[PDB]
Amino acid sequence: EVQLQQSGVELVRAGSSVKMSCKASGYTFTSNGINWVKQRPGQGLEWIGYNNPGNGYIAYNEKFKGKTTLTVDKSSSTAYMQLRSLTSEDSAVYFCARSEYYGGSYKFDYWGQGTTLTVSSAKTTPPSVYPLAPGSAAQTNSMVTLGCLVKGYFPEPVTVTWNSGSLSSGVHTFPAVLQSDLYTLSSSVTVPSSPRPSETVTCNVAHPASSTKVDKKIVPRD
Amino acid sequence: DIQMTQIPSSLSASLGDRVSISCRASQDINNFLNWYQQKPDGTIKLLIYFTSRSQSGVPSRFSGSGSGTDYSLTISNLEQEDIATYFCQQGNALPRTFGGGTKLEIKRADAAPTVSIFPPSSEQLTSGGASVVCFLNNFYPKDINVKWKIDGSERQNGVLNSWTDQDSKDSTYSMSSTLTLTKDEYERHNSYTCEATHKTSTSPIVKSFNRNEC
Repeated sequence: EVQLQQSGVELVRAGSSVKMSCKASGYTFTSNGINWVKQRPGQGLEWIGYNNPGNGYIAYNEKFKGKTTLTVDKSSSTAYMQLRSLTSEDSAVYFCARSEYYGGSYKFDYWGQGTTLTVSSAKTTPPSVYPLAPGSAAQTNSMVTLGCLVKGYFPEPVTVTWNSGSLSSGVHTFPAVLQSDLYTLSSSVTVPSSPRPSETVTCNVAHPASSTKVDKKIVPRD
Repeated sequence: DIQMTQIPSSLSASLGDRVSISCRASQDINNFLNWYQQKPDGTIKLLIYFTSRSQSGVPSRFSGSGSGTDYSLTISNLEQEDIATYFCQQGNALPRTFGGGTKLEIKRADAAPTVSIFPPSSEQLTSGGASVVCFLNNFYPKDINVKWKIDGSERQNGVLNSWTDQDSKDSTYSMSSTLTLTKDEYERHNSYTCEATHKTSTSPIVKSFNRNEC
């Protein structure tokens, strides 16, 4: 099964350089060219270059030429891309994909998982977790909706669970959004009115990068 | 470069439907056109190569055709595992260029959000912040408009909106909107209102709390 394993440096500061790697396996490395593609989160796909490890060598998209250096190491069977002087426009997901000839042109037939490049100013910060209990005029009358707000963390991801995972129906966890260079997300669980506050409901959030674990029980009032 | 245009950029279809995605190039591409599928959470796969017509080993419901500048991908009976973003790529000249993408979603009966608003938790207020949160849950279509009103006026500053992906079970979306203010500003006002405008009601759906009926 041919396979292409990526990772390079993912969190960097403006002015930095990163060298990413794409390790191929499952086929003779020398026999196929490697291509690198950028996906800037607002979806489109952009071609950066091609590197043939066997048959001589290299092309760059005019745009990426100079900011990018593509090398290979034929003996570890790895392709690399180097980005110099990284700005905000360089934050994206970078994929490497293999070319295969089929009568006339090339198909990019296997692709790596991609490595996210986050150019940032922010440091590892643990989230603040605040329980969100229904307010004032009694609210959510049939089912009750409760939430959890996970406020200033860096980097992604955080994992949010409700009752250590026992409560997994009714839950909505919203994609995090970057506020001033830190992430904020939320999760809601809708429960029967007979469940709370008679039974305990707790949101459990884990932030693997700061080794933080927080348990916040949702209780009446504010 | 050769500019590649996919129409449409979004397509809603019912499960079981025959879907067609089109891709046009700025000059004749000589049939060197490849199509790719990007699943939710980003993996990408080759589906079809050389001018649509050749299948890589994807389901047989994927096929493609075309000549010159205009190519098509068609899925003959839509499955749930097919909602994805699809990309055409021309392989006739350097730079290899890609189409802008077509995203698929499952068309459903309209639903209408269940809205809730949450006052700042006391814990946040001890740190001098006050975020007010509004969950808008399980609605279809995805288009919704949210405005915040404080004692009768502005929405605008400090609001962060986040949307979920379409739910694989039922086929809805959900959204949270969060207004952040400082505790000081929070205590100079009385009502906070989350107002949603969805094409499912002519009257906004409103949720509010007044600060000291708490």
